[PDB]
Amino acid sequence: KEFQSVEEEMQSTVREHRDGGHAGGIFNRYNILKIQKVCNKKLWERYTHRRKEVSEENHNHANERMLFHGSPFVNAIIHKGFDERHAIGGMFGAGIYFAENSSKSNQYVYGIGGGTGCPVHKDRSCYICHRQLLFCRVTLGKSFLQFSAMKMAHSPPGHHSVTGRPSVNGLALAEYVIYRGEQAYPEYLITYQIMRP
Ligand SMILES: NC(=O)c1cccc2ncc(-c3ccc(Cl)cc3)nc12
Ligand SMILES: [Zn+2]
Repeated sequence: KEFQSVEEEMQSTVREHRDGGHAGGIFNRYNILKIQKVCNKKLWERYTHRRKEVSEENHNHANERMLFHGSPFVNAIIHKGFDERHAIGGMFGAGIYFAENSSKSNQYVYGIGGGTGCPVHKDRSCYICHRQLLFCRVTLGKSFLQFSAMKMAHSPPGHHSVTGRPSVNGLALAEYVIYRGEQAYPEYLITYQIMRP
């Protein structure tokens, strides 16, 4: 039920991508293989301690959202947490990026722009190799709304995150950026394949 809800979010938020599948592959849906709840007490507490601090700075409201994250480093993330020291060249600078559309995070699973794809077949559209996405609790707090590229090193003054909003000459889909790794928790590890349309 918790997992059916995660599967529903994963499938229903897929969009057709402007790059025609170059980065993440060609698909309309996934084959969801496994959904695992990550239980890392030390990381959870690091997350909730910061969430409380952010809520206190944002009119008693954490502005928490469940968002996707794609990375070749899912294993390190679930053990050590998100780490801004790994994050300036990105559209919103040196942040940790999240999507509300699973297929946008799927474009980052094998690297920026999909890298060279899966390690076995070197295919960004591999229907064989199993992929992993994270479905994360993300504390946005007071989120700075931005439409165009703004290369920042940290959250804007008085803010806790950046929300990249869609615009005609800019973003096709939203994205959410934090500048402190403790503002996200890798709640669910989703193992899946993209499916041939
Ligand atoms: N990861 C996501 O799910 C993700 C979702 C949404 C937008 C992103 N934009 C940039 C990057 C990004 C990935 C790696 C590096 Cl090194 C820098 C930025 N990731 C993104
Ligand atoms: Zn493959």
